[PDB]
Amino acid sequence: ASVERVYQKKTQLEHILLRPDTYIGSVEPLTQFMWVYDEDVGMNCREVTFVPGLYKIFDEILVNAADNKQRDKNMTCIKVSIDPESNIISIWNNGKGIPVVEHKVEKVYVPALIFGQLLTSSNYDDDEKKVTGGRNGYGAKLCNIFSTKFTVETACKEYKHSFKQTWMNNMMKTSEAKIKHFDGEDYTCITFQPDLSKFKMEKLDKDIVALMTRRAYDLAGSCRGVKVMFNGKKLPVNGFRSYVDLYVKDKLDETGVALKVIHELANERWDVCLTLSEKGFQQISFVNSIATTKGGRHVDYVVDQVVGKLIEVVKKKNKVSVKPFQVKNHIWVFINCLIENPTFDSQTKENMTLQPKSFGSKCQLSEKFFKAASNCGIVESILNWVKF
Amino acid sequence: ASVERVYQKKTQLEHILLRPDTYIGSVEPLTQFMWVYDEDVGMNCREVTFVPGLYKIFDEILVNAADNKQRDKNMTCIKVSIDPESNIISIWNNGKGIPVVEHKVEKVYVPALIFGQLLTSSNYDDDEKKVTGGRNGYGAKLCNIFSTKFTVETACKEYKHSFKQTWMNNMMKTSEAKIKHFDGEDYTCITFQPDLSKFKMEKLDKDIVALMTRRAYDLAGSCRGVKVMFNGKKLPVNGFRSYVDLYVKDKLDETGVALKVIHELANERWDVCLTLSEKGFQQISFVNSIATTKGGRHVDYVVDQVVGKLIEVVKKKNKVSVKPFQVKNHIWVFINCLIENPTFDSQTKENMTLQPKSFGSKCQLSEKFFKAASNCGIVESILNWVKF
Ligand SMILES: CCCc1cc(=O)oc2c(C(=O)N3CCCc4ccccc43)c(OCCN3CCN(C)CC3)ccc12
Ligand SMILES: CCCc1cc(=O)oc2c(C(=O)N3CCCc4ccccc43)c(OCCN3CCN(C)CC3)ccc12
Ligand SMILES: Nc1ncnc2c1ncn2[C@@H]1O[C@H](COP(=O)(O)OP(=O)(O)NP(=O)(O)O)[C@@H](O)[C@H]1O
Ligand SMILES: Nc1ncnc2c1ncn2[C@@H]1O[C@H](COP(=O)(O)OP(=O)(O)NP(=O)(O)O)[C@@H](O)[C@H]1O
Ligand SMILES: [Mg+2]
Ligand SMILES: [Mg+2]
Repeated sequence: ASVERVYQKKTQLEHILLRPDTYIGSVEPLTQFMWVYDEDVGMNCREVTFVPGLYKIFDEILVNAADNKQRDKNMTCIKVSIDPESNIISIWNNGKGIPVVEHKVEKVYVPALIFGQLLTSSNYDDDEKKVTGGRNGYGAKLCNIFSTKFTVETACKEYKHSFKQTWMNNMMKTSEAKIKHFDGEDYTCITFQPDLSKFKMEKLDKDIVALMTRRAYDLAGSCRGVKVMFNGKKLPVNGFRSYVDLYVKDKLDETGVALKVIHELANERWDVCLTLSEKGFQQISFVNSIATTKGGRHVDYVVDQVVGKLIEVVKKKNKVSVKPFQVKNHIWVFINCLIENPTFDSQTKENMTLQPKSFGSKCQLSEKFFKAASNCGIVESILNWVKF
Repeated sequence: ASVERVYQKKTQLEHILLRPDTYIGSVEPLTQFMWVYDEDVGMNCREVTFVPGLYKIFDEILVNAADNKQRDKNMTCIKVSIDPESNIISIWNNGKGIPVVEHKVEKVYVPALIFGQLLTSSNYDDDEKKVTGGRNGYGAKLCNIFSTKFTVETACKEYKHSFKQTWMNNMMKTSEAKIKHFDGEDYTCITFQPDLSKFKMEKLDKDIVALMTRRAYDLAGSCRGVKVMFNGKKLPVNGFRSYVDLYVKDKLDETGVALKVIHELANERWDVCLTLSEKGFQQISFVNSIATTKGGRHVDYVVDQVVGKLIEVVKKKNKVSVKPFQVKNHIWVFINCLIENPTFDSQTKENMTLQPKSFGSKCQLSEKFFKAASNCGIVESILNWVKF
């Protein structure tokens, strides 16, 4: 092999297709137990087989829609549509559209810049302490790159125009945008056909659809003040507590007693529910409407408080040494939080790494919450084990 | 705020400094319990305060040295030097140097291309099934960018020349390389002064030095056939079992009985040790000499086999329902493996996501290993709990 064959340079766009894993996650199938929203049983925990990268390109567009609530607090609605037969996904939101105007530095229309060029974002000035999920300037381009067709439609009354542009063939082909007079209610709609060949798939199957559907339920629970519709029907979830009920309202512990679920909205930025786990530590958490499926410092921050107080309670009845990991082993925690300028160790944002001192707010759970936590069966489970 | 202030485009080099977390991990301090190699006590588990990104720029250069064993199986030695007072770290390796010749496409010297330009690698052709840790073409440039001074010295008898070039100021300044006749034993030496201001540090303190030192011990344990020296002294670790002994040889269980440690070299590519954990599930694992500190599919692959067999053993004595997570709760596993073309969800490579069918080898543990595993106290701990 010559020097030029061994030592190679790639462009950024080449690198994304060659090394998708750090951008969107694995492009190969994964089987694991997780929660999905199925057509027959609704929310349930089962083995699911799906391609992470396909989940993530959908998630990037969904979180971008949620992020628009920060740009326009008057936004009220996100509508998600998935048609497996035609292979078309659309995510629509109201509130302010994107300025339909030429960027005076980049010399292209703003929507074309931020959907068609890498490393473009409204989230690069961190002196603005924002609680958007967007941070890196990649997500929408990654969806475009992994789509055979990707259409951006946006209408912005302030600029008196609507914009529609379509990319094809993994963001490699496009054509002139359609610009028209607009004076109505603003919106943005992203419509895409995922490139299933990139994921070794023939069709959007039941498992990936059930996962994407569950993300829409997540958003109904996590994004305050935004209603979510899925395939033309409003999701009947009106806040985080009602979302948590989808997991725990009909569940019993192993002794046949209903799970006792405790809740506190500590402040606008921290919503916490807690109950007993009999399957080891479990957390369901969102940072800025991102599902932090590997957790992070926000989970540790909440859990450590509970663990500390419950250790105190057990100690007043253990006259041996009960260890924090043993207490955490019995906790199922649900957290919805808003973090200023969060950091993550990957574009997929599964693990939120920002230290609590930088969150921009605190979650100081009340003594009433801690007393309630001491009554949800965790203390009993620890004490019963102190006999062994 | 105008359109041009809100919507911004960044260059790749700008993006790395603005968003370091997905490239090198957090640039803010972290405190956590982990294993380090201290000057007073050697290997020990304690709270450590360190900046992950600084650990990682060192790790990138260390794993690059280990990777040279794949390019030249005759390599025998890596030498690591850390001087906190002068702020100089050097990592030297023998075996083949890098070709000191002009790349005919990029029109620069090969070492200058692959240490001074982003997205450059010898690991971009995946039809070669390699067991190097390098995959993405970033690591060495990331160290350069996060260094106030970064020097590459390499000597390659085949090309009859040595090369020395220095970059300064976060890879923003350099000068003409020094090219000289060379006809001796090949080597490469990377010498850098980390930009501590990027990590809000004044000096390489005891904690970061103890972590970097431990990585050198890891390499002595993980990289077959390569001796490691640290500050001029050979590390007395001669293979993976002797490395594992640093953790477990002097440890007792809570009843005062020495931990029973079982071992199998299943084949050249899989080395496994196992013992009892009393602190919840624990794994220490390496993929291609990378410390996979969040685990991955290689850990699950090994652990699931053990868990399955131990469930069988318990069942022959539990005449209630013992769950896999309960068995895993008692496992401390150590794994050193070589995986073809591994994938990870981040440049920091903490979590290896490649599915087992793609590993290029299997680890089928023997019935003798499983019998030994049934005698290391895990089964006893599970059964004792079956009484409760
Ligand atoms: C690569 C993508 C991985 C992933 C994507 C995704 O969307 O959800 C995931 C969820 C999950 O379903 N949820 C539900 C709500 C969103 C959320 C936020 C944080 C944590 C979890 C979740 C998940 O749950 C595992 C549940 N355990 C399974 C068995 N175990 C014993 C106990 C429970 C594991 C991975 C994912
Ligand atoms: C951001 C960087 C994080 C990190 C970097 C690094 O180098 O090592 C780490 C290790 C660690 O020391 N080792 C030792 C050898 C290399 C290795 C490979 C896989 C897993 C672990 C490790 C670590 O251990 C936690 C040990 N538990 C702590 C308490 N707990 C109850 C039980 C034990 C946690 C994080 C890191
Ligand atoms: N639905 C939307 N409504 C309004 N603006 C949007 C919408 N979707 C995307 N944008 C804009 O397009 C930009 C680019 O989106 P994207 O590529 O996802 O980057 P990001 O969200 O800023 N960061 P990240 O998702 O972490 O890579 C965003 O910064 C927003 O300004
Ligand atoms: N010590 C070394 N000896 C020989 N070649 C080296 C050495 N260090 C680096 N290289 C070469 O320099 C290239 C660039 O290194 P690097 O930037 O770390 O990328 P990588 O190791 O290929 N992939 P990654 O580390 O995953 O970003 C490697 O691909 C090797 O060809
Ligand atoms: Mg985004
Ligand atoms: Mg490398």
